[PDB]
Amino acid sequence: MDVHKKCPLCELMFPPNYDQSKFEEHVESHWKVCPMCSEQFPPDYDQQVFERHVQTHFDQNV
Ligand SMILES: [Cl-]
Ligand SMILES: [Zn+2]
Ligand SMILES: [Zn+2]
Repeated sequence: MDVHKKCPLCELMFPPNYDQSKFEEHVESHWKVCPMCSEQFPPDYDQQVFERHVQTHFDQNV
């Protein structure tokens, strides 16, 4: 019966003909983003681990 595109990260759903690219754009909008290098992560990626990534850009001296 699945007549819609399910977002995998939230509860939303879309017309089955919903602009693929716009849908990719939706999905991307949940991702966490490193403010220095822009790497992206699952929204639920561990916050400690995530912060450690950011910090490393500094600790390292880029
Ligand atoms: Cl740590
Ligand atoms: Zn979503
Ligand atoms: Zn980064």
